[PDB]
Amino acid sequence: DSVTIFILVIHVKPPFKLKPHYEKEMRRQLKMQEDGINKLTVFEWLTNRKTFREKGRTAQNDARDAYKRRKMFDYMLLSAENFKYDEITKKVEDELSSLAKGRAQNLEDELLKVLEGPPKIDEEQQKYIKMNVIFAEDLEI
Amino acid sequence: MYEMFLFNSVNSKITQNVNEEFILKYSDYSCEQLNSLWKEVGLGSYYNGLFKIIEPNDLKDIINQCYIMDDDESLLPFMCTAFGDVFAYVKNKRFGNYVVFLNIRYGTSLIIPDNFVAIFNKVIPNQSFLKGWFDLENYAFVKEKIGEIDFDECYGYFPTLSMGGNESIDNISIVKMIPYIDMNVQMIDVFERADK
Repeated sequence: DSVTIFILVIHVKPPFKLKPHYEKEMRRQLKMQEDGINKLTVFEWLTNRKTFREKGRTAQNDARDAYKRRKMFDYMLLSAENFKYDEITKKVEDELSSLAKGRAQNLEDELLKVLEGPPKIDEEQQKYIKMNVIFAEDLEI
Repeated sequence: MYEMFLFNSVNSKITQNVNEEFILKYSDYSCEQLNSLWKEVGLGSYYNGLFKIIEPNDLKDIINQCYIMDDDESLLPFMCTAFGDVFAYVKNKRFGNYVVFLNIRYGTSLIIPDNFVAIFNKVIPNQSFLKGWFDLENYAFVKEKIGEIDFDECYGYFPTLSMGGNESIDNISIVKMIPYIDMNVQMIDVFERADK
């Protein structure tokens, strides 16, 4: 044999809750998730959570988008020949510029706390630990 | 009002022509543009299964715990994509009513003016927008590889993107929609605004 092995036992906080055929489907689908995660390396999973979090960037922003998207609808209902998303967004954008932490994030934290929890675990090492999460059996009713 | 919506849909599958007691079930949470839509368009699959006009109460309890905006009074899910994403009609007297597109894959929210005519007649039959707003460009591709879904199924990622999944077609599996969306809404706390 002659090998060193890193073996991780994290639960999802809070547990998934539930409110006939439905409870079957959700235990069933949570296990599928639970298994799919444990096939991933710590490194893989964290590269995927970083990839997920870089999606999405306020009353004033929503006010901005309100004005822009309301204008496009105007242009669009008016004409009968369709617009292209890339063109029309930049159009209205320069018109306006002429008057201008739940379960999955807890999992990422619970985990990150382990990886630093002494002994600290390094990025290369992460390519060699398997995820070890259990949550599907914790389905609260 | 939705002729131009219904026509560009090839392969439609109405599963339940809409009542009036159905429409009155949601009078407290609906609006006339959406009530007339339920009148012109029944619950079913549209645009090759991509779009599903759903029973709002199937999802309405799942997503009314979703913080979108201050002073939201009600979220009325009325449509779903073939990936589990949710369209809701949101009543808000401070901001004005509006539609939220919740991307269940990326955990994001898109605020859309509550112009159902514009939404259904000129945004949906526009591939630029299916890609630009809803990220549904690869629907054809996904179906070629995974197979076609029924009305109550969708393409789930296992594990989801929010739980560290890859986003390859290797991880997509046809599964029951409603429990999928439920699962995903329980994973992500806030659906942050979509960089758009």
